Amino acid sequence: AKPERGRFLHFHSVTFWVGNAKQAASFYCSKMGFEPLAYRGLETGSREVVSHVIKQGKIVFVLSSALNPWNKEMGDHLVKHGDGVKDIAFEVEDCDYIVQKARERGAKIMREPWVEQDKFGKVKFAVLQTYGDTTHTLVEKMNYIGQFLPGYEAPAFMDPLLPKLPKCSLEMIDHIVGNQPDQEMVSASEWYLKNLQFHRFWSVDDTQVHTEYSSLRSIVVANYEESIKMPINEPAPGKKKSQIQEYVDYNGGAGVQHIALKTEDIITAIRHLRERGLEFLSVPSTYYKQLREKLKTAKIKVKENIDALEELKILVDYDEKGYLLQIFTKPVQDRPTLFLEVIQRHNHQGFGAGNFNSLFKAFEEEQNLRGNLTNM
Ligand SMILES: [Co+2]
Repeated sequence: AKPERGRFLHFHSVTFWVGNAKQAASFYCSKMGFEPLAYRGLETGSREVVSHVIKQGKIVFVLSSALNPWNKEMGDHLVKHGDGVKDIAFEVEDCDYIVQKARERGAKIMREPWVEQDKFGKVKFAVLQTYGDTTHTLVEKMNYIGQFLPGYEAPAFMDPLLPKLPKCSLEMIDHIVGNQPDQEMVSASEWYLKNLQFHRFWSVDDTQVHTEYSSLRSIVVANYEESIKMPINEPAPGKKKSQIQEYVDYNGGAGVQHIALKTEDIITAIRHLRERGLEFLSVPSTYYKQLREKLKTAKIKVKENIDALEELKILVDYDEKGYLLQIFTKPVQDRPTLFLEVIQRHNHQGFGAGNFNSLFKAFEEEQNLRGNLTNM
């Protein structure tokens, strides 16, 4: 059923709470092909919080830290989670309706709709509490023509190394995954259905995604127009500990496990990301032998050179109409929590259990190296 009013247009931005915003922004710019977009801090009159905002295509990351000793909210979050996603922002139409509807359905409103303004126009915001300590910020632009948002100025520094690095060709945020503790997948996903009038887009249980040792369950929620997709995972039974449970152990609770970034040229993207020193998960040579064999009878034709995919360790999955190319980075911090994915879609707007399985297996290999694939 189509929601009466309101519309979630798309992912607006992801906000990270990190120990060192300056160095985090440098990491994402140099290693992942982002560029400075905006800044707030002591020099712009923001005296409690510093934010470095960076962008690639439509992808916008906000890296924020506390400026003062003993910041309780940001300090606690940092100690509990380490560097990680705090907020997922959605650009919306009719923020007021969305908030009112969410409130009536029982969502916790961390911040009532307020409006900010600069010379480029007005923006209305609201903040809702989702799983764990993660929030959603709703962004409604009211004839706003700025490059980002009110309260942020031009970048503090334009790193002269950046233009000398190869372009990574990342275009937009494709989906964002939230890991939940044991038995909280349903309640976490229902939150979207009930409060935001999302619907169930896809799901897998532990009989569809598992290795010889561990498994998960997942439900993907999506907005009506399906421009926003968010897999919600929980651990599931196995001889050994699910990687979802490893996440929860190290995150101290529910939170965002990965952000997938879409590209229209994944060969170029991964080659350039590797040249910049980004690390990715690995896949055995046998996978590509089996892949070539399977493609002989497939209804689709993969256009990327398989040798290149194999070289770059890109995973392939397909249905009868199209295919998906996906790859995970290693975690972007030392705790095995947050990582990133690069995805290219070819006439395929969903997810594939094939890739979900291979990715799950590729990640479980690293969980084992961390000594956390332990018997249950
Ligand atoms: Co993903």
